[PDB]
Amino acid sequence: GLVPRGSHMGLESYAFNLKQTIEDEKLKDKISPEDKKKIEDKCDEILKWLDSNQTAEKEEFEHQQKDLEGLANPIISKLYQS
Repeated sequence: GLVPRGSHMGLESYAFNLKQTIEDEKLKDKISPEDKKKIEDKCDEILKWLDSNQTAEKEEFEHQQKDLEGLANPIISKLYQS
């Protein structure tokens, strides 16, 4: 073990959604295009990895997650200034 699919969809999904969110007309403008790029770049990256991999041993699949969590959460925290 060696990640099973669930987790694989889970990351793809997170990654995917951060993206949607960042480019959602209703939010698009409340996020500095620096942070916007940073998110787009980590997301795009991870998705590519996920794509090449759909399994690779977890003890690091996590690295790839936490890497992106580390970016997003702080950014999108500030973002929920609705």
